[PDB]
Amino acid sequence: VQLVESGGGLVQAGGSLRLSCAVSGRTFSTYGMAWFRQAPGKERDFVATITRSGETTLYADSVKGRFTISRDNAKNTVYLQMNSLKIEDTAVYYCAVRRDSSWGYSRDLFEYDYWGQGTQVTVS
Amino acid sequence: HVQLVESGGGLVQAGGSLRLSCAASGSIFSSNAMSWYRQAPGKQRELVASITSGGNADYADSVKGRFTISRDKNTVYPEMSSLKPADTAVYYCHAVGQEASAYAPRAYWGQGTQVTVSS
Amino acid sequence: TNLCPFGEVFNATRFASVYAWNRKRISNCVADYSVLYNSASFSTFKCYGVSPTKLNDLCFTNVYADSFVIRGDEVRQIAPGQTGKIADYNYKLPDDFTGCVIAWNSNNLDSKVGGNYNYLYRLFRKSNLKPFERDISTEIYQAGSTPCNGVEGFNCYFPLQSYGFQPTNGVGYQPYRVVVLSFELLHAPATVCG
Repeated sequence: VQLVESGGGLVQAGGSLRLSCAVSGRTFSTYGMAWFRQAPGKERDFVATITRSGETTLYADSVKGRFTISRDNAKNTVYLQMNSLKIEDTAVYYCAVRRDSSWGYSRDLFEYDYWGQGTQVTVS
Repeated sequence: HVQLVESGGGLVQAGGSLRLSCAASGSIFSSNAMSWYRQAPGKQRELVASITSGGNADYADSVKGRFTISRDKNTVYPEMSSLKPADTAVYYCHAVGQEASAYAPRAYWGQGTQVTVSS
Repeated sequence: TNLCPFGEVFNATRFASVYAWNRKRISNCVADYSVLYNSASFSTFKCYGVSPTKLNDLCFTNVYADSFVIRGDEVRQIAPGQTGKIADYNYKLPDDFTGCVIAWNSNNLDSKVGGNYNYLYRLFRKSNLKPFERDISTEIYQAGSTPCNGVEGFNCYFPLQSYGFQPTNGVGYQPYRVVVLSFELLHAPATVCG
């Protein structure tokens, strides 16, 4: 039982990719999915998150309005789209599914499971 | 060490009202809840009042209202009124003391303040 | 037009201890969530029993404001169906807890370098506290052959101890100020509405 993160590679300017992140477990209802940027030996930045209500959402100061968050209940697959790339928005993307079952607007990293492999892109 | 002593005491008149003022002078203080207790011959310690860090204070039914304490900016303001001959007793103050394990591993128990009714 | 007494609670210079968490009434007042959101930016928000967006028109009868400070690593303690030192020996709440909780950090604001022992917490107690119960006694928890004296150290447990919070410590060890708005939707007159 581990989170799958398919795709990857390197994308230059004027490119797009869909980060397909899937949860092996069948209890997707109880997972309060939340995302945050990962950096090599540096502070982890906060990222927007989809509200449990579904219709609403959340905004993060670092990045907001440039992520195609979409809840999935059939196969528990989320396609985290990246658009309007920038140095601030450029970092080691990670899909960190939260095992806690509760409404999530947190900004701290104290309530996340693990940082296994992560993914990123290469820019010349 | 924290010296919480306020006063030795004083006379009490029929239906009097005394407004004491805590010195609040000494070492570093903290937002620690305090307790106000009574003593007298033939009676053990009684839970008269217990005041938190400015939130609220709980008082016994007998002492409810006609004794009161307020906590504000690490300062204790007592409001007392309607004192009767039955109030002749000794007041005791209970506080919290942590940095006292070096030379006096004892709780900060202030000196008992004796109160008696006499013209 | 009545101004809700929330600014002082959310802008208090000092906060009460864990064993003496401040309790405040909220009733007979009108509050606006939009202005609070515009002017206030919290860190952690968790609501049970009601959606965050449903408070716009809900006519809450009354609210209880419970303000305190805890350790970051202990933030998990405050939650329904949770067991721990904070939950049991310092502050116990009903398992089916309902209400909102907002937690923020004051590491920079309260960056008091040098003996930051302003926060005290009860190490242990003889018995387990019940829901909505509190105590400020200094009873010595002996539970052993040690003499009944208030000595802090090995073989002698002091009832209270000072948290070792410092700005240079880890993130999990940083202080966290928590304010809990508890809702009691009982058969009482409604006084808070939009």
